[PDB]
Amino acid sequence: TQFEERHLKFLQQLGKGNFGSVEMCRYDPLQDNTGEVVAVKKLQHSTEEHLRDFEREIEILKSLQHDNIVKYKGVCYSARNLKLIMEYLPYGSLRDYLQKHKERIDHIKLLQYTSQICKGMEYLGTKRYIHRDLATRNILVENENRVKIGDFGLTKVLPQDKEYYKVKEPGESPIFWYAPESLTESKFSVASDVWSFGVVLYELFTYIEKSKSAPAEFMRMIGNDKQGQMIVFHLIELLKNNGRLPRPDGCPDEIYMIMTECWNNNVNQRPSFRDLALRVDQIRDNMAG
Ligand SMILES: Cc1cnc(Nc2ccc(N3CCN(C)CC3)cc2)nc1Nc1cccc(S(=O)(=O)NC(C)(C)C)c1
Ligand SMILES: Cc1cnc(Nc2ccc(N3CCN(C)CC3)cc2)nc1Nc1cccc(S(=O)(=O)NC(C)(C)C)c1
Ligand SMILES: [Cl-]
Ligand SMILES: [Zn+2]
Repeated sequence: TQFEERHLKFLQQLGKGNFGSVEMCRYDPLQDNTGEVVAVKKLQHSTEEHLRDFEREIEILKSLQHDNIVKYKGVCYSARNLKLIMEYLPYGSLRDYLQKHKERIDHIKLLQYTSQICKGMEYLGTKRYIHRDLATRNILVENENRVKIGDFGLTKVLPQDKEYYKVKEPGESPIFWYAPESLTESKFSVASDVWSFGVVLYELFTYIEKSKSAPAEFMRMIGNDKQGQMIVFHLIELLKNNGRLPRPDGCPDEIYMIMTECWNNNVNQRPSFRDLALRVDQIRDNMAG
């Protein structure tokens, strides 16, 4: 569908990166506040080089149709301040949702979200797309039973002849948990996306930790703000466990085994998303029956 810039009413700013920003807006052509609340992505700097990259991102999202991938609604043109219109997911990032509503999340629920991430990611690989920044930050919550991969700003299309994508520039990327070959050789692949998911899996089973323990006790103790404090906690746990991520308290051995496998140093020795989803689904079925 088509959208007119003048009918987009600003409500709240959701996120700000170095290249773009996402705002919570109402598309109100009737001018009576009855309009639909949408998520709007815009460029921080409007240049031909930035517009070409944004157009590639829009074309990637438009080509994706899956239950665990944020819905594309349309675009907002002018000539040339291009804006991407998406559905608004009200519960925000999985990172924030887990911390705010841990009291109502159990292992059956964490596994449901895990399967959903895995399925969304396997669909991504189907189109030969590399996410490059899979995080609990960009996995968003529609409701208590559905999560979606909500940002594709760093998504690359794999060359037909190669199984990796080499980024020939360091850049100011929000990527933190680099796979060994992405840091050393700048190579991004499905295997590096699998590395990124292992960390996501670890975080999920960390936020669930019963009450007042290690993740809650840390966030209390610190005398600063948010977002960057969560990596500080993980860096401490990593430092306490000889450089390798520990098994979160209460985490089943089966899920830790999956974490471990995703963190294999060798590219070709990491599990696939399809098999990961199938494995997670078996664990969930055994918990129920
Ligand atoms: C496409 C989309 C749909 N719904 C929502 N919902 C949303 C997201 C974040 C919040 N947070 C913002 C921060 N905090 C104060 C709590 C609420 C709330 C709702 N967000 C969407 N996109 C999005 C919003 C913020 C951040 C991200 S992002 O993926 O981290 N990437 C950039 C834009 C920051 C670079 C993506
Ligand atoms: C953004 C960033 C930039 N440089 C480095 N360098 C780095 C960090 C730790 C090591 N370690 C790994 C563990 N080992 C026991 C000692 C050296 C080596 C290089 N790390 C960064 N992030 C990061 C921090 C902690 C862990 C991880 S990671 O996701 O485990 N991936 C790496 C270490 C294989 C790259 C990534
Ligand atoms: Cl400590
Ligand atoms: Zn610029």
